[PDB]
Amino acid sequence: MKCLVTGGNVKVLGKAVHSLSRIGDELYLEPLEDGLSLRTVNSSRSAYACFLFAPLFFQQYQAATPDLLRCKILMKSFLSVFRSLAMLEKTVEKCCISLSSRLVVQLHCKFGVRKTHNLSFQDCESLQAVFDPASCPHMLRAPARVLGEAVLPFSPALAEVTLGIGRGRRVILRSYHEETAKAMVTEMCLGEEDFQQLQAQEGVAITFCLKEFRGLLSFAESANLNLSIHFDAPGRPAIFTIKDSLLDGHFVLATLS
Amino acid sequence: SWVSPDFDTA
Amino acid sequence: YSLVASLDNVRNLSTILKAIHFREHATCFATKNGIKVTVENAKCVQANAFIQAGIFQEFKVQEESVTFRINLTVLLDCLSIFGSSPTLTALRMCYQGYGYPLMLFLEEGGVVTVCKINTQEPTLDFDFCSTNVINKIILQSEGLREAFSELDMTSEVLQITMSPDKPYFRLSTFGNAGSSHLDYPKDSDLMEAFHCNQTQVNRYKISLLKPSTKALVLSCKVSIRTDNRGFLSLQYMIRNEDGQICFVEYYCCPD
Amino acid sequence: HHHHKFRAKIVDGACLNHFTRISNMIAKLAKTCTLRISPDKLNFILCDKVSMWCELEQENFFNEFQMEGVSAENNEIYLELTSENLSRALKTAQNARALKIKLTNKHFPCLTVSVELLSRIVTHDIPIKVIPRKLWKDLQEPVVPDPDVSIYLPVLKTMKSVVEKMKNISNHLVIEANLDGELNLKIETELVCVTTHFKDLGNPPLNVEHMAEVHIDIRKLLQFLAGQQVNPTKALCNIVNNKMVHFDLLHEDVSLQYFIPALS
Repeated sequence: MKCLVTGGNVKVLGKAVHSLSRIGDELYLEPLEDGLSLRTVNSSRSAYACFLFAPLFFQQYQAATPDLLRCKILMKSFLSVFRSLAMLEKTVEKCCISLSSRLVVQLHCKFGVRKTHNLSFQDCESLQAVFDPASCPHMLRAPARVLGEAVLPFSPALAEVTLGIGRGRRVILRSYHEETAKAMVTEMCLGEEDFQQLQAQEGVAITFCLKEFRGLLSFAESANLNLSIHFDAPGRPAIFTIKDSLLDGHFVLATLS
Repeated sequence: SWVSPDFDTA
Repeated sequence: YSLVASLDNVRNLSTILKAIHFREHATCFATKNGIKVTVENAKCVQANAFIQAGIFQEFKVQEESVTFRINLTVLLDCLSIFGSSPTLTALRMCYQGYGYPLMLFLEEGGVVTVCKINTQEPTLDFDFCSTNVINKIILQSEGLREAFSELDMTSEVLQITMSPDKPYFRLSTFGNAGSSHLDYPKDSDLMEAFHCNQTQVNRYKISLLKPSTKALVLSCKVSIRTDNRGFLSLQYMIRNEDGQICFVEYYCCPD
Repeated sequence: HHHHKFRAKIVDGACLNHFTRISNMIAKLAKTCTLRISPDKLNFILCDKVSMWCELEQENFFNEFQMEGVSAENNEIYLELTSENLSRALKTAQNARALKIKLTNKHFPCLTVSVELLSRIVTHDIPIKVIPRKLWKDLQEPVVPDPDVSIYLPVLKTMKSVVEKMKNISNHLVIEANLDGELNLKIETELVCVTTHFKDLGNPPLNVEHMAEVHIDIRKLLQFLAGQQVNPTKALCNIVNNKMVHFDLLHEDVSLQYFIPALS
């Protein structure tokens, strides 16, 4: 496998890794015919995240190794390469991901400087799993910056958040709390005005992990993309979707019963 | 002793 | 008074001393052409900050060598007693001899702080001379900071390769499940001077070289030299707020 | 429920972020705070055991304000809440269009903070503990013991900076002052002595200018100075020798009394 990333795409790739690193502790790499798949999973497998980079996202993309790579890397180690998004944008001009028993990541930097990372990896199973948004009856779409604003009032340490559809076609964001001392509840009320699409009946409310939701949202914010939320009933998973020209990102989060 | 700076070029 | 020194700005002293602050104690040398502060660690590392007499608005010594050890962290806390985000802060330093404390008179806006730091009685000398330097490289510091504040610290060693051939200049780390290389071609615009006569590959403990990053960030140019023994010399050309040039040295033994 | 009630509203952006900063400085000083509601005033009270008494003239903050105690002549409301909760809630309120505060009892007795954003409403339900009238006696404003020395304070920023870097050296600070306009901050250890001299501070009028001093916990002072992210319209330092230092701060019709007891 050989992947070549140049221009602004090297930073969005780095952003994708940052976003994934806030979900799982291991990165799953799978070069496919329709592009490079980067996936990770929850510690309890109640969260699933996937970025798919189209072949044309790369200046050069070869999926095959003259077998077919199905691989896992410690998230920390791979995040280590793209730690500083500032360094990526200012000094890094090209990024080459190649394959030997080590995964080689080369950063072609300014003034002829070259940084090489030899990452160890383990042959493992595919992390592919079907999660069709079209199966979900309820759906929201809004600019990521709108949702980023809506989440701002909550505590940074808040674990769960409740997304509800309230009277007057308004969208409610309420902090969730378990369990002898009572917790302050925060509620953000949005009008449909800021939403591009809203298909959900009244009283529908799902509760999911805010920390992981922030993970995907942060990627969609720094790219100024739209974020779609597909869901069903409480207890059923919620599907979070962002789309760009040459990359797809989708997160699957379990919801509370 | 003081420093002996080795920065001379050109 | 053995030593008398004064600055219109404390930062022309404190800033440079912060670049060698990795031990809480420091030996101070004061002679006729300036002050030299020295910190050492586990007998492999030595960092020297040189603030020449020309920096000070007034500087007087008479005994041609006055030496004392102080608490560098207490010293730095005192020197920055009026805030690390200043509106200048003047200084008058006063040490008059063995058994007697280092006096600090810091002033800002009419507010005066008076510090009395007690001193103890004091060293390594690595005979690092230019006559037996094998490889020497001078680099533009700015284009290099990003990288070495980013060098893998899970590794125990920093391996420096210097050679007349490819890869010319290389910093390598070896963390767990991670071989990491940093290569600089002699062609580079960061290379202000490339004088590597012999291929040499030395290893240094990363915990020992890490605090040099502080000096690198302050510097505008950096000199890297190795000798027959494999001993490392890092020299940082630092330009203070008054445009004057000061120097920080780092010596380190191999592994 | 209790049949006391309270509702107030801020729309003046200036007093609105002014209200926010007061909440954040309280969060630093203590974790638990007591709020006192009167028809004309609003009080934030700290009963360390380091007392703190903060008073707000209502009519200089709120364009709407209404309260009612349980009884007739005892028309007061005393609440206990967590400082962090009020601070976080008023973080969103700092740059809003309007701010509403109301006493509610949905799931439990709460101080609800409604914030109108650029419309978007943010509602924080702050859990509160209602203090019974028996205990109001322990929540009065402290008597002001006549100081041995009263002196105007220097700029709080230099004070904060100096004290804060003195914290690295020691935790014990001696603060002293004259009737001649001098104030010294002083730490002293086995290996280093540091003294910061402030002068020409002047003194409020009303025997020989010798130092009245007090040995305090430098952390207590630092918390108070850090909470003062600005310079006030009035900054009085009152020293009761070897007993207590008292800070009397006025800052755009916001009174702030802070009492640091002597250590040792």
